[PDB]
Amino acid sequence: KTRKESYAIYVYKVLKQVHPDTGISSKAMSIMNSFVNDVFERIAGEASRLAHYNKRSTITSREIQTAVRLLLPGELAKHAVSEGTKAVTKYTSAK
Amino acid sequence: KTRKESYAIYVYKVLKQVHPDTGISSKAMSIMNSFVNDVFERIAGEASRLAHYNKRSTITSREIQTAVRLLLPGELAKHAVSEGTKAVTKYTSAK
Amino acid sequence: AKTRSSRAGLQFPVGRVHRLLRKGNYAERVGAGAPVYLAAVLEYLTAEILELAGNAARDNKKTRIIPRHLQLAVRNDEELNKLLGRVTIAQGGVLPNIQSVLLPKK
Amino acid sequence: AKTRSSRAGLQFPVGRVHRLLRKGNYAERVGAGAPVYLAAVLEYLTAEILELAGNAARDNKKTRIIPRHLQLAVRNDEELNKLLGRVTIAQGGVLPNIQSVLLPKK
Amino acid sequence: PHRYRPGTVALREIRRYQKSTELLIRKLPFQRLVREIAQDFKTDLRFQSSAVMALQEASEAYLVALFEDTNLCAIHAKRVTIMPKDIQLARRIRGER
Amino acid sequence: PHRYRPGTVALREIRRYQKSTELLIRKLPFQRLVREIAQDFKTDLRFQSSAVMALQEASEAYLVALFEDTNLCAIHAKRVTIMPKDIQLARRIRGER
Amino acid sequence: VLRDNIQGITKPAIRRLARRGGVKRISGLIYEETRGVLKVFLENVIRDAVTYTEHAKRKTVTAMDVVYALKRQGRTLYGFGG
Amino acid sequence: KRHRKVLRDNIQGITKPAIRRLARRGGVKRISGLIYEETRGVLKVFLENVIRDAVTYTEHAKRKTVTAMDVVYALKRQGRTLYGFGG
DNA sequence: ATCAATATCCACCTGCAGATACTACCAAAAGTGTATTTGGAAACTGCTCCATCAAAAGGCATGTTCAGCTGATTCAGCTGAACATGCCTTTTGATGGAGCAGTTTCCAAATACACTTTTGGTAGTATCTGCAGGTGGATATTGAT
DNA sequence: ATCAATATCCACCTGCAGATACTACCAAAAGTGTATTTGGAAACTGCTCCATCAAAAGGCATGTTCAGCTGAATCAGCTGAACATGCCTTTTGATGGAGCAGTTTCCAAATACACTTTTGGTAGTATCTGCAGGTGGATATTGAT
Ligand SMILES: [Mn+2]
Ligand SMILES: [Mn+2]
Ligand SMILES: [Pt+2]
Ligand SMILES: [Pt+2]
Ligand SMILES: [Pt+2]
Ligand SMILES: [Pt+2]
Ligand SMILES: [Pt+2]
Ligand SMILES: [Pt+2]
Ligand SMILES: [Pt+2]
Ligand SMILES: [Pt+2]
Ligand SMILES: [Pt+2]
Ligand SMILES: [Pt+2]
Ligand SMILES: [Pt+2]
Ligand SMILES: [Pt+2]
Ligand SMILES: [Pt+2]
Ligand SMILES: [Pt+2]
Ligand SMILES: [Pt+2]
Ligand SMILES: [Pt+2]
Ligand SMILES: [Pt+2]
Ligand SMILES: [Pt+2]
Ligand SMILES: [Pt+2]
Ligand SMILES: [Pt+2]
Ligand SMILES: [Pt+2]
Ligand SMILES: [Pt+2]
Ligand SMILES: [Pt+2]
Ligand SMILES: [Pt+2]
Ligand SMILES: [Pt+2]
Ligand SMILES: [Pt+2]
Ligand SMILES: [Pt+2]
Ligand SMILES: [Pt+2]
Ligand SMILES: [Pt+2]
Ligand SMILES: [Pt+2]
Ligand SMILES: [Pt+2]
Ligand SMILES: [Pt+2]
Ligand SMILES: [Pt+2]
Ligand SMILES: [Pt+2]
Ligand SMILES: [Pt+2]
Ligand SMILES: [Pt+2]
Ligand SMILES: [Pt+2]
Ligand SMILES: [Pt+2]
Ligand SMILES: [Pt+2]
Ligand SMILES: [Pt+2]
Ligand SMILES: [Pt+2]
Ligand SMILES: [Pt+2]
Ligand SMILES: [Pt+2]
Ligand SMILES: [Pt+2]
Repeated sequence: KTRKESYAIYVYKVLKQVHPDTGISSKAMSIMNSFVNDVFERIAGEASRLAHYNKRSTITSREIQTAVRLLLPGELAKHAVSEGTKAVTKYTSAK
Repeated sequence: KTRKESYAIYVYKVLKQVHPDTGISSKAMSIMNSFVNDVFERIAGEASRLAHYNKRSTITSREIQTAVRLLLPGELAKHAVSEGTKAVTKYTSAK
Repeated sequence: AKTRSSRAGLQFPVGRVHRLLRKGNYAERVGAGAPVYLAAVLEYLTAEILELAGNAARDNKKTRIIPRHLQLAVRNDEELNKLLGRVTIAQGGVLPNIQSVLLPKK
Repeated sequence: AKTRSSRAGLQFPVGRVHRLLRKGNYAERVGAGAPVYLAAVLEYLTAEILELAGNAARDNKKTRIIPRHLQLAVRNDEELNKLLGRVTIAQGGVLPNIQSVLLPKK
Repeated sequence: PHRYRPGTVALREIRRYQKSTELLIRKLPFQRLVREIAQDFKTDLRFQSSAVMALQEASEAYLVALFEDTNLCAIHAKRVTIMPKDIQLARRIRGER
Repeated sequence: PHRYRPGTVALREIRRYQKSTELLIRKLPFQRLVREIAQDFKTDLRFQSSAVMALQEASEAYLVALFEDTNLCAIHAKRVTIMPKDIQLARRIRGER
Repeated sequence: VLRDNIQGITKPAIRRLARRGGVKRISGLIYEETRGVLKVFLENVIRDAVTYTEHAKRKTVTAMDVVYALKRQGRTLYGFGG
Repeated sequence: KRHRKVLRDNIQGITKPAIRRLARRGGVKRISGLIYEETRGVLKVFLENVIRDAVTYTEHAKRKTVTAMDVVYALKRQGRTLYGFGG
């Protein structure tokens, strides 16, 4: 009964944006969900450390940004930064 | 002229306990201070995780004990669990 | 009301990501943009893997992505491979690879 | 006013350890026994290393523990070695060890 | 009467098992072994089915990867046959020994 | 005119360097290498001398540990001479690849 | 016809694992060496999972227990939760 | 500011004798001629990785000075934890 | 070479395990609005310690020599691959029950919060001491013969 | 074996770098005491899903044969170790000045409720279909001669 949250619905959405005719088995979806949990933990973990190192009380997008730079390899880092910077602008410049 | 805490004096007390005629160089003491912090971070961290995994918002001596068992090898774990239990029992009776 | 995912222009849930940061004990406080940024990053990498995993499915004459296709996508991409260098994808198998010295003498 | 250290019968600062658990953002709440138990493990471990490091210092006709003595102590003890398997002690060097086949004659 | 030369079938098996992803250890024997090893840590334990499965996946991933390193070690010594000393060297270098 | 046979000074030096703990790379050449590399990431940086020393202790422990692994790979090959193929094997098995 | 559980990990099973690992020729002593290696692997992982079970006051080892155990041995597994 | 020397080919500052000494500490008896360039190569990779992360920590702190702590954090991140520098 | 045995590749077929759409529901996110607390940028400046430098102190670069190591060649005999099948262990799927997990409850122990006491850090100034590195000078270790 | 070059091992030995010592301060810990909230333990139970087992399936233990791999032996050729020699580069100790970091002032941003609307997960239910394997038939590959 108790609620079990998963990233599955949103993974499915993104799949549909990216291969609309392609589907996904349960097991693969389970993997994708692990992957999403794993990466969240890695990035939050590192952001958390950065804040502590610098005696700050807040995890801001700046920490998330540096965390992405420390954790992701070059080209993957570059795109992630831009995707992320892009979404924060879009979010700001909308009522 | 900000204050920088270390475990030095505590490390020295204990050193006098086990080798009363032996000194410690300040580089050795620096390493010792790093060791203490490091182990502290590794145990608290396991403790943190362990609580989350069990939906608990409190780190207790019982979380610490499992962290100690997760982190320390074999015989060091055994002795650490005694020393810790001992100090908590003693502490419980002493107010 | 308008949701923060839609404001940020994203499928991934900014609300959830925000909550998880708070209840994750990462810092006393959490800025407003951070869950936005982080949700973006997560969405992106998911798109990246699904992209390549899709292809791998097509390459193999198939429409439904399975664990094998995620494995092939990951280990044939130099960067995704490094990010997941210490990860095991259950039911993924390995890349076909035989050391040449083991090939029959022609 | 007896320090919590003395109440538990400990050299290591229980007050300090309790404080650092709060600021470290490890959980919402810290139990009263936790810094007590932790300060004791911390003190047991440092006693173990100082014991063995002092022996190395003495084996060497020296009165002061230097980083090489910590290194001989850790590396010569199976369990400390493993606990610090991925740690580098500055100025510790290595254990004398020469592979058999490298020795002269037969 | 027909006969394939030593190693012809071996190559044929490499190709076969590198194509697939099924577990290559029979489930039941693996499960007994898991339970015996666990008995030494706590008595009267039960196991989620997926828990045993997770362990098998991880163990086979592990051993498959160790055999790659092992094979490189054999080849470094100019052999084509893996020997325990190859396994040994792979583990020592991995920091497992 | 006196001569130690090849191998003898080498073993003497092993005993010698295994016994001591001083850094084995000259300081200033090392500090320059650090500044070159760092500058290529970001211009106008300064270094605390302890930052450079920390990099040196780390780098020398890394290279000493790699040489031990490398030595084991050569011996596995029934040689006593370390070669690039040995270092490449050590690094491959270590996951540095 | 009694037999050790470790011996249940059979030669042909080990042979298949090696094959997926791209191994062409296998010395006879490898099978025993492999069983030893697996045994150490499982002990280390199960010990930790069981520690996770005990902490939770359960009598069943959950997949999550194993996944947590794997994560902290630095052998992260995807597909079983978390 | 007025002029500052150009840094190039400092890798060669890691001399043949220095590398030989390191191999000795590592227990190595015989060294083939090509080891020296391989080792310089390997070392430059090691340093690039550590310096990149350390510099990242530096910039995030908004400093112009790479601290011992920045290096100690960079090392911790790569699983090469270092004791003896405040870390 | 040709030839025949057996593995592999492919096109097409189809039942069903497992993917999907569709409805009703609710508890619990997720958000919107109003009342409050603060974390950390900014604007300034003491002051530690970094880049820079001149003289002094010792390690590196080079070329010659040949000892002995690597890598090539060959070979014998040891050891693991290939082989075929019915015994016997594993797989499958059906069935009671153990314990995980959902729910309610209630207080031992958590945090918060305000004065009260203590102590661990540094900073200024002083005397002490373990051993790094110099010395000569008796005890090995090595390699020629 | 015995002889001689030259590294190695002590033992003592004076300078000093860094270790240890006190006397003062003090901000910030750490402690103390009462007022307030609550997390999670304790206990009862419902229903997954787990261990057991019968019947069905289908992989492995088995011994023989011998192909071809491993490791032993031999050795030419050459690379790398030792060392002499000539001298460049690094180490060491001294100094104005960049930037870190110490303190204080202030508001944009976050936490905290509270109240209002929602969506994501579940669960019953039925509805759908991609593809694992089956088949059968051509075609490639391997090994025999
Ligand atoms: Mn597309
Ligand atoms: Mn440059
Ligand atoms: Pt944390
Ligand atoms: Pt299963
Ligand atoms: Pt062998
Ligand atoms: Pt330095
Ligand atoms: Pt070579
Ligand atoms: Pt889970
Ligand atoms: Pt620090
Ligand atoms: Pt032919
Ligand atoms: Pt159909
Ligand atoms: Pt809210
Ligand atoms: Pt403030
Ligand atoms: Pt000299
Ligand atoms: Pt000189
Ligand atoms: Pt010769
Ligand atoms: Pt050879
Ligand atoms: Pt033969
Ligand atoms: Pt045999
Ligand atoms: Pt049969
Ligand atoms: Pt039942
Ligand atoms: Pt029951
Ligand atoms: Pt029950
Ligand atoms: Pt329960
Ligand atoms: Pt004091
Ligand atoms: Pt005091
Ligand atoms: Pt002082
Ligand atoms: Pt001395
Ligand atoms: Pt002398
Ligand atoms: Pt002398
Ligand atoms: Pt307090
Ligand atoms: Pt409650
Ligand atoms: Pt509760
Ligand atoms: Pt049958
Ligand atoms: Pt033969
Ligand atoms: Pt020759
Ligand atoms: Pt040469
Ligand atoms: Pt200035
Ligand atoms: Pt300035
Ligand atoms: Pt600043
Ligand atoms: Pt909502
Ligand atoms: Pt919905
Ligand atoms: Pt809805
Ligand atoms: Pt098929
Ligand atoms: Pt067929
Ligand atoms: Pt057919």
